[PDB]
Amino acid sequence: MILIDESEPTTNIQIRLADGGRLVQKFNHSHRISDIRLFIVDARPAMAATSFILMTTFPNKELADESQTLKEANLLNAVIVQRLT
Amino acid sequence: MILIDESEPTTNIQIRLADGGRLVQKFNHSHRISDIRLFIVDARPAMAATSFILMTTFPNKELADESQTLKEANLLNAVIVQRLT
Amino acid sequence: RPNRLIVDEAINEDNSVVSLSQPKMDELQLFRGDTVLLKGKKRREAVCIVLSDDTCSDEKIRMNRVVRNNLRVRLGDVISIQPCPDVKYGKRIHVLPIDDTVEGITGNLFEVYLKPYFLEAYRPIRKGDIFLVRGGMRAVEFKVVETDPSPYCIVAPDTVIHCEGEPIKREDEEESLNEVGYDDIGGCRKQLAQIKEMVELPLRHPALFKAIGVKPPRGILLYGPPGTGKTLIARAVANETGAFFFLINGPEIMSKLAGESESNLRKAFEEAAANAPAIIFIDELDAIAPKREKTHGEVERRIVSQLLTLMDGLKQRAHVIVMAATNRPNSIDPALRRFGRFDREVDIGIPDATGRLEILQIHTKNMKLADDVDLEQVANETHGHVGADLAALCSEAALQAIRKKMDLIDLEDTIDAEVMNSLAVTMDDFRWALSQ
Amino acid sequence: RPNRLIVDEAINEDNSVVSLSQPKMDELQLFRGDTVLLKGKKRREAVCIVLSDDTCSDEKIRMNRVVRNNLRVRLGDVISIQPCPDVKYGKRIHVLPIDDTVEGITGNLFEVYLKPYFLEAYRPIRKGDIFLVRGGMRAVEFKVVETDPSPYCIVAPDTVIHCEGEPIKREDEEESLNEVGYDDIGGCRKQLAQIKEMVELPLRHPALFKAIGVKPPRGILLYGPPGTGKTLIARAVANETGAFFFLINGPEIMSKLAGESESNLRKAFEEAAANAPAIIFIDELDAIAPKREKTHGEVERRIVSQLLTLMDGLKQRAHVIVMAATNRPNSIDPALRRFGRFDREVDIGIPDATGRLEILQIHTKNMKLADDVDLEQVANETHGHVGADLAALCSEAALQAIRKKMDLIDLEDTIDAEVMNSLAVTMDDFRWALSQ
Amino acid sequence: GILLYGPPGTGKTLIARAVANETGAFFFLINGPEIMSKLAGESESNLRKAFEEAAANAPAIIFIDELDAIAPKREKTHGEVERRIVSQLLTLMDGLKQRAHVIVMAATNRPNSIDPALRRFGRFDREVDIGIPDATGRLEILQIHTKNMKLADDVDLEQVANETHGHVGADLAALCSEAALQAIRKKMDLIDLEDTIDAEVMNSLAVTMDDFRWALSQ
Ligand SMILES: Nc1ncnc2c1ncn2[C@@H]1O[C@H](COP(=O)(O)OP(=O)(O)O)[C@@H](O)[C@H]1O
Ligand SMILES: Nc1ncnc2c1ncn2[C@@H]1O[C@H](COP(=O)(O)OP(=O)(O)O)[C@@H](O)[C@H]1O
Ligand SMILES: Nc1ncnc2c1ncn2[C@@H]1O[C@H](COP(=O)(O)OP(=O)(O)O)[C@@H](O)[C@H]1O
Repeated sequence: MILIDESEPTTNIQIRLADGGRLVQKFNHSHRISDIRLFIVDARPAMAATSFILMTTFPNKELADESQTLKEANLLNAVIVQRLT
Repeated sequence: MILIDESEPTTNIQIRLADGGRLVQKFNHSHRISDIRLFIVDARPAMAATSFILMTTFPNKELADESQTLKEANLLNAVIVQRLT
Repeated sequence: RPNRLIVDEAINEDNSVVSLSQPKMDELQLFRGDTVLLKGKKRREAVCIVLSDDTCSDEKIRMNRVVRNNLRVRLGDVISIQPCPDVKYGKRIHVLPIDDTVEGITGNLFEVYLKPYFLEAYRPIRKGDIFLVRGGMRAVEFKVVETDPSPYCIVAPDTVIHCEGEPIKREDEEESLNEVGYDDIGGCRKQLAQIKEMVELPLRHPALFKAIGVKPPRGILLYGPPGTGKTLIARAVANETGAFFFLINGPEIMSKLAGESESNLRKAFEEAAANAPAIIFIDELDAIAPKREKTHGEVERRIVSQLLTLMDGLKQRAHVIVMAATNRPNSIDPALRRFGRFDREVDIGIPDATGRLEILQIHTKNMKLADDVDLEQVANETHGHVGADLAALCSEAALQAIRKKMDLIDLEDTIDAEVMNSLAVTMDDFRWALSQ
Repeated sequence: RPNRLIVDEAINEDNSVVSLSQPKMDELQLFRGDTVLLKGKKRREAVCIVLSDDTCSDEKIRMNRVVRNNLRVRLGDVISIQPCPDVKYGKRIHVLPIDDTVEGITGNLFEVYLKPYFLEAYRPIRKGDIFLVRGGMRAVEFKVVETDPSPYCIVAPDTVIHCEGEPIKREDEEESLNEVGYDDIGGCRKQLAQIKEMVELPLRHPALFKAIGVKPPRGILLYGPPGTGKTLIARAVANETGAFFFLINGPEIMSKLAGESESNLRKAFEEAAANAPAIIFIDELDAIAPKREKTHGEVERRIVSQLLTLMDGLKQRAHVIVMAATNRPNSIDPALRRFGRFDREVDIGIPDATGRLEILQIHTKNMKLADDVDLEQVANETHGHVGADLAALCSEAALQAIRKKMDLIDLEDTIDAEVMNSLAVTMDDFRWALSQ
Repeated sequence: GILLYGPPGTGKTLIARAVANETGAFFFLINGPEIMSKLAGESESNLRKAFEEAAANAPAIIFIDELDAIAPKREKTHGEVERRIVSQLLTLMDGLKQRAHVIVMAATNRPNSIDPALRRFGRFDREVDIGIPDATGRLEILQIHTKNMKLADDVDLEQVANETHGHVGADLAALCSEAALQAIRKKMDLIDLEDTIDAEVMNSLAVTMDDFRWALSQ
């Protein structure tokens, strides 16, 4: 469902889901943050409807511009936290 | 005669030939310095036999380990000088 | 062998965060923002958030004292790190304040400390952790008594945070965070670094000086004007290295009867040597051993002699370092600056504008500052000022804040020893203080 | 435009190399080691090798004075750069020495200077270039009279280099490289930078102070111990900024009859003002205007008064800056530090160990050093030393080298005023000098 | 009586101790400050006990370290018990004839720092100047203080000799000590990590010229 070009630089992302300490982990690369969102919906269909945002911690930063690339948003090898809204 | 993966990072190399102010310029990428040699022989068939070495100037540095990559040998976007031997 | 790192000073002031080099995290396969499990001495563990630091050595980990305490380790010790992938959002945690940090605090602990501290921060905690929360011009310590997913979890927005009354006693090995550390010293980077070098081997590896016959420094003379933080440095170096600290106050010694002075000097060195590795700090050395001519007494000259003797009577001496503070080199007797004595000097100068800023942050850590408060500006208008001046400034600012609110409070009755958490010190308070 | 850059000081000591920022070369599409064509003032061009420099501003190009001279420009001016893809290995070049640089030199010129200078270096040259070759404790200038592929080429191993007879005369606009420049000053980075700021607008953009009513500095007081290079700095700043330079030597003035002193001060300021923009340098200010009490004469007091008057008599002054050197601030009359006068002070201190090294390289540029010569070592054993000491050291070292060879030379006859090029100064020469 | 003069750290104590050991004589140290630190009366009692014990165990050397602490220039004393101590010293020395064969050595910074009555005729009548060491001396001292260290091959003591002109023996010993401790610190991070041999591996450790440079610029 997520397509990874094996010849491009790649990275892992760890998602902390609100819904319990659900820890999902996934290879991405020059994907957008919006790709993390679709991966999340893909892995937890129930969230398709639910309203949530993605952020990093320490400090809290809301990933507001989902069109940015993991590289641009400095999210290589990062933990992304799902916050309900 | 030289193959460039256009999906990979790329660079241009200017080769100053000893055989007169021969200025050859060619694209490469993660090619070895030995690929510059191959390209030189390819472009000047007459030199298949002739004995020569490749170096940078200021300071003079002989590129002795031809197995190194343009990136490793810090030769991105460099002028390489052919010195007869 | 790759997961073992050397403990180093924090740059990130958040007690939850430890820092690794970019390369090291690569090597260990740790996510930026990951929860990590630290293993220390005495079978202690801590859970923390890991972040990268560009200036951190590849073999070092940066952590705040809070975490060093929890792991029962000190700067230069060795811990092990490992990812914590199983860590769950906690259902409920139970915390209690340490008694000695909450005397006089008549507030709502949850509403005033815990709620803001944990709110949306995603802090990991482990049972038996002591953490620190600042606020209301005080800093309270709490112990984690229970976590629902035991023994560690993340305090998520849905985690129920319980106190449930009755401050607890401080155990023996649990050092107060109110103790002086390098964290409480601003604007001495260079000198603090020298002193740390001098003292490292003698205080942290004392067994060495039984194995070899090289002489470490014995006496260090800290020089500079009053209020520059010489006492602070000595106290901090002791605490951080886990050495015993013995204070000798010049005036206190000189206040004694002829003979009880000399007896007090002796008892100081004896007690030090008994509890080594140890630091003896002699505050106001010039009170005891002034310029050879400035003494007029005969018992006065006996005291100085007694001090020289005591210095000479220190070999490795179970590993005792003597530190002493004075205004200027030439204020004291040139014989203490002899060889087997105060043969090392360090100048604690007036702080610069950067230093002034560090000091101002140190002395405001527990205050609520309004958004209009600059600090870098206060730094710039205080050129002559030394640490003690800046601390007084913050103190005067805060007391002015309190007076302004005191008429208002007396009228609609007198919450008094409480609303000090809602109170904020404003730039207007600092200006008031800056012109006094 | 992107091809326009601001001229800046060289880091790379090789006269053929100019430096750009990494980003700028990217932008301009220039190869590392490419031959580039520089365009200056007065329709002058230069050809150089371009290299990247990490510390170079994106809008600046770093070049040595040699190339600045060839382009008739000064630090801060604007040049244009462009690649030179057509440049050919030259068949033959013709060079001649400038007369004033070769007085006394009775050598081969080709074998001693040109051959080693060009050998396997691939230097680009342009007709009408003056270049500099160092050696034999001299530095000789040559003019390029003809290049076979005209007007520029690369001197390749097969390029025939002609220098057939008859040193040429120096044209008017051709400044000698024997003139003092910033490249002759070591270990003053910080202070030299301040002085350059102060002087930039008044000396390089004088028309400004006719367009506005803001006051530039008038008087700059350089202080520090003898031999620290204060005269050197003032001379250099003048040369580099193209300003007129007028020296007033304290002792020289005071050596004159009462009245011929005051007449000489006056003539100095008049001549400066006449030739502005100009720098007046007052060497040994304390000889002329000592502490108000230290004067005992009556003509002495008249001279200091005359100096104050002359300072005050400098309004917009066209654009005249007065620089003066003294040992200490307190050695001179405080009325000189009044506002309209010497209101700017700069401390030229003792150099550190890095500075000492720069000075040692500066004073060895024209010597042949053996491989065993470690300047960093000589740096480390010369802690007290100031520039003038280090220059004397190199001079003593070189003269010792020469004495060692002098017995050998007298015997198998006396080449004498030659063979000084084959001679090499050895670490043993420096040790000898270091203990004298 | 032999009076050894020279700046602190020149090895006056060392000389006296060595002469005792080498000649097989009994050695008794009297430290100026130690004596002056005592109660009025316990000073004079301590001087007496020193000469008695020397004479009892002769042939013997009594070394008086920091003589100027006990017997300073006649005017520099202000006390009355202070003047009694100096007198007590004159008495004891003049009371040593050929004695049981007891020689008295004392160290001080300068001739003029002490009471001229001590440079008397039956007392400190021989003076010997222990000056600042030269470059050759500096080298001997550096070898003495390195005898038990492993030096790397790149260590040039003659070099360290040459950059330490002002230095006295005590300075050079501190230099070697600082060099060695730096060697140890450099290796201490490495050792803590791959566990802490600690009070060992100090034999495989070598002090390098880089260690001395570090020390020479401190
Ligand atoms: N460098 C400093 N950093 C932080 N606080 C300082 C500093 N210098 C002084 N202070 C503050 O002022 C107080 C007085 O300093 P103290 O240790 O008594 O210094 P000193 O012994 O030089 O007088 C300190 O306890 C501290 O609160
Ligand atoms: N910073 C320096 N860099 C290079 N050479 C120096 C430096 N300082 C001094 N010298 C050398 O020593 C000489 C003495 O310096 P001088 O200009 O007379 O200084 P001052 O005017 O302070 O006495 C100079 O002419 C120069 O050759
Ligand atoms: N000439 C020397 N040779 C060797 N070590 C010396 C010498 N001079 C001084 N030292 C060192 O300095 C230390 C302190 O000197 P010390 O014996 O107290 O001399 P002084 O009594 O003149 O101060 C000595 O124990 C020794 O380690």
